[PDB]
Amino acid sequence: RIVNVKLSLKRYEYEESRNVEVEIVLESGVKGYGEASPSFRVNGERVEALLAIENAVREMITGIDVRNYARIFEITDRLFGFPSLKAAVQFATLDALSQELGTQVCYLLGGKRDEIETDKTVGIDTVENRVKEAKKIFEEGFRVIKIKVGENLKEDIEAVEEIAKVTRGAKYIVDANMGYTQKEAVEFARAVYQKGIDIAVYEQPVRREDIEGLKFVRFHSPFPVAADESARTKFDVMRLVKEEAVDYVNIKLMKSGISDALAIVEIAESSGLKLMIGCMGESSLGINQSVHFALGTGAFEFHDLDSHLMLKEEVFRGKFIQDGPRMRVK
Amino acid sequence: RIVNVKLSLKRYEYEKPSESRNVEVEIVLESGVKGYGEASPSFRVNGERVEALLAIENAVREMITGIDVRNYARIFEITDRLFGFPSLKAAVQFATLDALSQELGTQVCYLLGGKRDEIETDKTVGIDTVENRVKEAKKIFEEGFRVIKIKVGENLKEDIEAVEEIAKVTRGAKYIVDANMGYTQKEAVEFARAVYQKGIDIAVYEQPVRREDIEGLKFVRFHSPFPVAADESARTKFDVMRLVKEEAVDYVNIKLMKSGISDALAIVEIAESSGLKLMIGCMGESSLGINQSVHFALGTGAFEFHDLDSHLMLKEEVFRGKFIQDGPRMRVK
Amino acid sequence: RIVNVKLSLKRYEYEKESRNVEVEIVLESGVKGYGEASPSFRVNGERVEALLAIENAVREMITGIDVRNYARIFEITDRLFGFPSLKAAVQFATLDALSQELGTQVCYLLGGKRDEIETDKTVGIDTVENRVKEAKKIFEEGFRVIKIKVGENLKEDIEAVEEIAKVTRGAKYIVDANMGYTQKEAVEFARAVYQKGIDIAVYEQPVRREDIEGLKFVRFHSPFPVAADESARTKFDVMRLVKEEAVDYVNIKLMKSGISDALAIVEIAESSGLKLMIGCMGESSLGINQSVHFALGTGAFEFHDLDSHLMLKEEVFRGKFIQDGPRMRVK
Amino acid sequence: RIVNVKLSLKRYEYEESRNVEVEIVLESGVKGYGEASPSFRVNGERVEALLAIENAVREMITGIDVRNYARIFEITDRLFGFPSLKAAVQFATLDALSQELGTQVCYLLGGKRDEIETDKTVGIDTVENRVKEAKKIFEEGFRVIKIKVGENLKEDIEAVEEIAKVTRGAKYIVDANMGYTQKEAVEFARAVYQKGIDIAVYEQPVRREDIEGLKFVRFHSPFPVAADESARTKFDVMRLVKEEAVDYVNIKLMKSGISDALAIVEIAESSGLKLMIGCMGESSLGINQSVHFALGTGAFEFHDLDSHLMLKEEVFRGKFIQDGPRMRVK
Amino acid sequence: RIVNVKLSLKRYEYEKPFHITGSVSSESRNVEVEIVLESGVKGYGEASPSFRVNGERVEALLAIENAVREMITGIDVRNYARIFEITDRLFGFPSLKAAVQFATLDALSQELGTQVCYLLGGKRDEIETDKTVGIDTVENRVKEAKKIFEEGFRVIKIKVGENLKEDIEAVEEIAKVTRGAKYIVDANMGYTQKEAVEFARAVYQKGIDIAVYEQPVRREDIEGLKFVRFHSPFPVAADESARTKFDVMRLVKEEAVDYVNIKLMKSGISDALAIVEIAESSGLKLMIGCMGESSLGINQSVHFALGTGAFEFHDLDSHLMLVFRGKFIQDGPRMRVK
Amino acid sequence: RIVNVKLSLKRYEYEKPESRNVEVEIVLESGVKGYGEASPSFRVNGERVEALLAIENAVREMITGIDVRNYARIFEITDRLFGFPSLKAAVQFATLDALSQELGTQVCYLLGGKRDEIETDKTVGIDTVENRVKEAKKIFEEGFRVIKIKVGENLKEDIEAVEEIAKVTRGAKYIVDANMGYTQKEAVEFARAVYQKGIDIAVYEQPVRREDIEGLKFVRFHSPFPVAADESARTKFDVMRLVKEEAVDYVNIKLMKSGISDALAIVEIAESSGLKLMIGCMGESSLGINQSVHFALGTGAFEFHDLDSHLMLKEEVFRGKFIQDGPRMRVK
Ligand SMILES: [Mg+2]
Ligand SMILES: [Mg+2]
Ligand SMILES: [Mg+2]
Ligand SMILES: [Mg+2]
Ligand SMILES: [Mg+2]
Ligand SMILES: [Mg+2]
Repeated sequence: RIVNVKLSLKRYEYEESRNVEVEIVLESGVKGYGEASPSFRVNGERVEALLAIENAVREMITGIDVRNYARIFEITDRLFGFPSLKAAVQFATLDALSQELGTQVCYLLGGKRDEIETDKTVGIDTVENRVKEAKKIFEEGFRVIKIKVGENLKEDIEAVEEIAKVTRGAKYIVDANMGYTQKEAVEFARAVYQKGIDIAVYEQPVRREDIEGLKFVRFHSPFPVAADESARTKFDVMRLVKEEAVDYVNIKLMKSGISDALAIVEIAESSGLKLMIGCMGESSLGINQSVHFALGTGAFEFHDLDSHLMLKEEVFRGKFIQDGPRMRVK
Repeated sequence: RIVNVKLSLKRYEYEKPSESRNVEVEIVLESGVKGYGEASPSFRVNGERVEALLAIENAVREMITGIDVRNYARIFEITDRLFGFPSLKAAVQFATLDALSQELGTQVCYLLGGKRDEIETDKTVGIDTVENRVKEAKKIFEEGFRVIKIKVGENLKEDIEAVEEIAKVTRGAKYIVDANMGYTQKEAVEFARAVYQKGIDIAVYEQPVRREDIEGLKFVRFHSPFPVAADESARTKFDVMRLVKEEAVDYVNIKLMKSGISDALAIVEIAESSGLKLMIGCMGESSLGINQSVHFALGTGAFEFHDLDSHLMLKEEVFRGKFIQDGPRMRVK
Repeated sequence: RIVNVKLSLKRYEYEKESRNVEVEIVLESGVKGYGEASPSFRVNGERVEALLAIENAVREMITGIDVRNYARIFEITDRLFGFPSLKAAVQFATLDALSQELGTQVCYLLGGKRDEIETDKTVGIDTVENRVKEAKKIFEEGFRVIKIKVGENLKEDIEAVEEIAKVTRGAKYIVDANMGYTQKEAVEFARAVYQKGIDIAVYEQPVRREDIEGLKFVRFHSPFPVAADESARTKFDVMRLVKEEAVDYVNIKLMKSGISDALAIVEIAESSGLKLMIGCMGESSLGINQSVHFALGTGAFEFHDLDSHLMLKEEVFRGKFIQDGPRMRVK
Repeated sequence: RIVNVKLSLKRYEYEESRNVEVEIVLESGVKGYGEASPSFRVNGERVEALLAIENAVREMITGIDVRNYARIFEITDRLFGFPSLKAAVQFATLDALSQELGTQVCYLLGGKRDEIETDKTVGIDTVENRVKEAKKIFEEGFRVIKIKVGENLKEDIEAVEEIAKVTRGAKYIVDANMGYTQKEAVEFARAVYQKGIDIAVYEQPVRREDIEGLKFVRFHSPFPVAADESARTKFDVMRLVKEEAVDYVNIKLMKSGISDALAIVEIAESSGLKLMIGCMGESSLGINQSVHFALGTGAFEFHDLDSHLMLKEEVFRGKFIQDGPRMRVK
Repeated sequence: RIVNVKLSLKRYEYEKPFHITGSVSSESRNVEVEIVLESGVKGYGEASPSFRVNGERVEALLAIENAVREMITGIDVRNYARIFEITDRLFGFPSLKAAVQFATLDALSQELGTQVCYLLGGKRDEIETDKTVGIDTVENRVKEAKKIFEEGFRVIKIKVGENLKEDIEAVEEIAKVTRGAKYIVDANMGYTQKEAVEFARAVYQKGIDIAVYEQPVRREDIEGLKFVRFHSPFPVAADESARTKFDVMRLVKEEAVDYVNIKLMKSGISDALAIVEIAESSGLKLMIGCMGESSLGINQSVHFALGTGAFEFHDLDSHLMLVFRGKFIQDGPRMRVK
Repeated sequence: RIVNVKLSLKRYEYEKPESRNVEVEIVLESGVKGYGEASPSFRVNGERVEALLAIENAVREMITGIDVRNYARIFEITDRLFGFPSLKAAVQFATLDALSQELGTQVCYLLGGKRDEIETDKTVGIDTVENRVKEAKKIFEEGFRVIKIKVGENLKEDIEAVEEIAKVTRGAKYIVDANMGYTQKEAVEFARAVYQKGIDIAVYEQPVRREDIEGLKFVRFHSPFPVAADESARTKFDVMRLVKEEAVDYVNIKLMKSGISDALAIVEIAESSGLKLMIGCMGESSLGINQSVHFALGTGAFEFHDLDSHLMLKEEVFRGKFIQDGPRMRVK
């Protein structure tokens, strides 16, 4: 049984990310840990707001045995306004449970895979700095490169071409972050396509509420279209599946929590949907949540878990092994 | 890691017509821990024959031997290939969790969520004479069961009469009606309407039309005042996704013998993500077989109703389930 | 009336082993009808040992029934939906026996629509060099319809098709991706091959069997007719594909549908603008005989992919038909 | 092989039905017989027109071996404007074929059933006269009674109630022959239903082109709804299925011929559709066509094959046994 | 009031055998209809039946004279709507239905001292018809198109459907020797959906424009018509799939086509009028065709097209493929009211 | 050929709770004069009688010089007056009125001459249930066997009004027009209530708002009586939409909404889709109702006729080219 719950502000400098770490302590002395990396843009969350409800969170789950984690999951699903916190508390519960069970979270989730590979992101910058970053990334061993676009169609097309030139042999994931209209999103795909470049996953090119737009882009795009911001809850995904809107759903524990993340996996594998997993601004201890999730369920074609690689940490705090673009368990 | 897998034929005698031939699954790990599952095949629903299950023992052994149970998801994926032998898929998958839970120092229900500590099953009133049907009902009600499953589907007029008569002698109980695909769309609706006008309430109206008639399920759902469930029409997670997309039913009756543990877990998530209600049923499982569903139901806590009485219909000298049976209720120790 | 039904394992060796179950139906008149079940674990979930194990149940199901009431035998055997290949074997053996008592052949009993059919031959997955070699040999043997298996590597598959096309000018092509492509990959494949100026007569099951919307998506974008194979096992599957307007073609396999559902699928197809092709699993000459009579009798197929017996080693031919190069006729 | 084929006007006095009998003669001496009972209202046919194309029919199939009957079927499908003749020639072909095979048509078609039961029809007349036909029919042993309605909703309802009272124990098939509007059709069913009367099959209450009307009635009717005039060809039936318009299809060889009838049976059994088989004005030789079709396929829940019972023939010319309301093979 | 109706068989020989997908004809056996009124006025119509399209046979049309006579004798033509309603029962003899309904308007307009086209609205004074290029070797098709072009025809209908490869070729070659002309391509149900789309794409790629792509797939394949409509850069028309006003309402509901080719021989005057109203109420374009009408028969469609003025294109050349007996002015490819 | 077209205001006094119409006279060079009447509707068509009169010159310039034998040309041109449907109707009919004269016949015959007689209903306006039953009884006494009942402002009293009217008019059929006054739920309750009282309604007209097509369809599904579109069916395009959406059982055609042009189209659309039809009116005087009488007689397309506006007005001299015999209309 949980005896106490603690939330703590943890700041990480890039190369700042304000997260909230969750610590759950059991009667047995075991301690579980999770990390909430909130998003105002995606979830409408504010870190100060997450910190203000520490007592309510404590009260919601204190006294519940982690062996009845499904009860903790149902209760924390009520924190739909604080999804990143939902994620952290649910994972910390499993982290604690897997310790009392003498195993790891990934195995608790099925231990499907022993290794996964993450991409690294080439953010928005001048075409020059972009390509320069792509080369650096490619050099470090990354063979899946995430390219951010969305605010300048013509320049975005040019950037992808230039990046492809200096990274032949790698696959590309393009995230337009809701910056394009339907017609622009289609034009982006076609232009890239005519240059002989292939995009493994074309992420959320239109507005989050524009489900028909996603469907429209999916139909004309020669590349697989993914929903990210349009896919926060299991209910959003069921709607996406019913409207036959996308080829992929990009799961983020920060949007869905563990509970919804698990449902989305089942729904996807039951409807021909492909999956990729992403992140927000998690540090090593937070990315750990996604690593175990991706390793145990083994449900993802691609993994975009590089946020911890953009932060400075005195010491590694994840319960996994980071080896180049690869992650494994021990 | 799994070092051995054994399939064994096991017969159980009923009380009223006759026999249930299940295939028991034993998995042995290098640690010495042993996990057990039971396949209760169905020719009518799954197209399976017990002799057929027994014959592919070496194949099953070959499929999972050498795999560590902590990587149960690998075993689950490999066994999903046994879609032609779903009852065996279930037995192997649960046997795997039975073994894994022991090595983790817990029970399967907790591994699945530990949502609930107790569930209640119904008791079945098979098709017979109105008098005999009412006799069964009274006995069942007398035994403490407050949820009674009534089988119908062969004679609309009599089925309507039977339900009414059963209701009279079991006031205070809830009813689940399973037509087992025996009615046409119009008959199914008439059955619902007739019972309704008699002031009787049906908690779950199970598969009144043929399994391939999804449009029929939806038709009956629309006109029926009672919740309509898919049973034979819902064997895999894919069947259920289709039912959801077609808005065909209010309920899905999950049976591990149809879906295996893998698809069952998938169905639970799909249901809770689409406004679908769930009940869990069974085939001809013995106490050790019903154990599989008891832990699944307790752990997930996903079902409104439980139709797990197959073991109470059979004869067994010694109880072999890893759970407590207290009257209509079931819990874990 | 049927006096006995026997199931027996039959092993056949490949040129470069197919284990089937032969079915013999014995009539009180002395007449014997034969069928063959070539099970598929991947498509039907069947295992050869499981089929052999239900011999008694199968014999019990139809012994004593007069073959002139074959519709009763068909209905009863439809219950073997978990053993479709056996369903097919028993049903065809019933027709083989019946036609002998009627003084005719199965193909005529089924309409006798055509007197000759042509089958393709397959170029399996292998290095491009070996693929081109198989093709050249097959082409030289006179085959003018060539089936190309793909699905594991999009880039290489497009390449393989082009190379095969280069050395088989004059042949028509059927590509079977066996559920290996995603919807986008399936569309890209067709577009790439099209841009090469290559024509594909039938593009078979590019996506997973449960992905009906995928089939339809590919159907919409593909410049070549798209077929359902794994997605079309029963007549109910076909009705669903028709209602969904998912495909241009249905590849019928007796091992998936049995004779009963196959007859239904033919009528559903000709009643809905759907075209057909007939395929096989690993049937020996006696087994493929079942499909040859069905194709000749109904005359329902644009294409025939019945080359399984040509890949096996057989002491003596056991088909009740004439094999003349890529062509099959009735004698 | 067919050496000759001839059409012959055959008139039958009621208790007049003008049919066209088809005789096919094979080189082996075997002769096959069929009968076309045309319908101007349903098929647009005129008996004089059928007779005038005799030469065209002979030239279409002469020389073809009946063992290649599927070729004859495809050629005769071109006679879609003379469906009754299509049925006759196609059956005559099977009749001759079965003889050369030493068996019967019903066995050629599957031999599923050894006996079938037909209803008897209560025609349009005063309410009092309808009740008299009903009693007379019930007395004769018929337990399935087809009641024709459609000209007066008000009296049609009364007629049905009155007929029910004097025929307790019988099942009823009501054929509105397209006489009701969608709303009148629904009211009819509701009214009858409130009187505790059950209708096993409610046949074509609205106009033939009104597929949506049939679907509307189907939805509100507590009784199964059947398409008759709306289902002539296998293509009409595929459309009815795609639209989910009816519960039943009433097949008539005079509308579909043998080829389409076989197709409709398959389509129906593959879509949850129930079937019944009816007739036009066939004599015993023509009803014989449907009897063998119904016995062989065994596809029908109900049989409305009583036209030959409404006519007078000194010599029974069917190749079956009529035993009260039952028909069997010998 | 109609006092008598008489049918008669008249045969017309084509200049050369006419070949279309799965069909060749070198003769046209039509049934002429003569209606005589109590006033002495005589109205004329012509039925050019079609076995392939309507399932009709000329011998069968002749055999029902008494039935037609029985249906309308005694009715005043000024009550033409009653005659129209009654004759709609001849749905199995649509060409005869057409002939009788037109003969009725022909007689009525005489008693009113006007012409049929005016009774129908008198919308246009002139219409232009195309000329057809039947199926043959590529050389002959070009030669035929060449001849047609020099005769003044600027709308050329090309038959295709038996060989995709050669059809694409024939169309390209014809376009080279007929620059300035518009083209109508009729596949008469010869192609599969994929083949029909490919045909249009190949022609389009060659820079050739097709004003009307007529019935590429089978008549019952409505979804196919829609599939082709979606991918085809050219307007797609229903011909064989559009016989009755009900067929067209279905085509509209399913958004299957851009055009409907109306032929009086398929719909008669009644359904044809209904089809015009349905089309103009749903964004559907129309063209009017024919079967094997002689000049007296084609006169029926000329008056219909002139009066309603509802058609973008006119394929009224059957009488040209065969003394003038029409009631209009034939001027090269132009038809005018007298 | 038309040599002039003139519009003139005509006022007609009602008997009980004035109708201001615009009469159209078309003059041909032959001396023949064709007449039509535009009875505008602000509520339905958004028209205002003063606006109709103001565009006389535009109307004249649009068709002057055209021969009426080319009437389809005149119909096409006048379709541009979609903002003045009533005038469109009057000009189109007046054209046919002049044409039939030159051809020595009548408009009904030019439109097919399908029927020689039609029967109209008479309307019971909204008032106290007491005056309601009063009007109905009187109407019934005059021989009318089809009675149109106005409702829509008060569900409870409307249901009451109908039951009371039904009791004092046994043998008559009823048409109920809610004139868009009910919500979907209220519209369905009205039909059910009346149905439960064993009363039958032949045509249940436009229960909900004009743009609520989904509403019409919802009422259609639950109503045991045929539902008709009136305000939602003004143009042929409106009807095609109703047909495509499967929204109603009936369409109530009014020449004042559609003109002759769209009216002929709606008839063909209806007969090609299983849609039944009824024909209504606005406030036409005898000369105006003449237009719909010929249309109804000629086309013979209507199950019911609601042409009583001229019976509600006061005219010393009948001005229709037809015969008004009690509730029946025939031509001579
Ligand atoms: Mg994103
Ligand atoms: Mg059940
Ligand atoms: Mg395949
Ligand atoms: Mg009937
Ligand atoms: Mg054409
Ligand atoms: Mg109104």
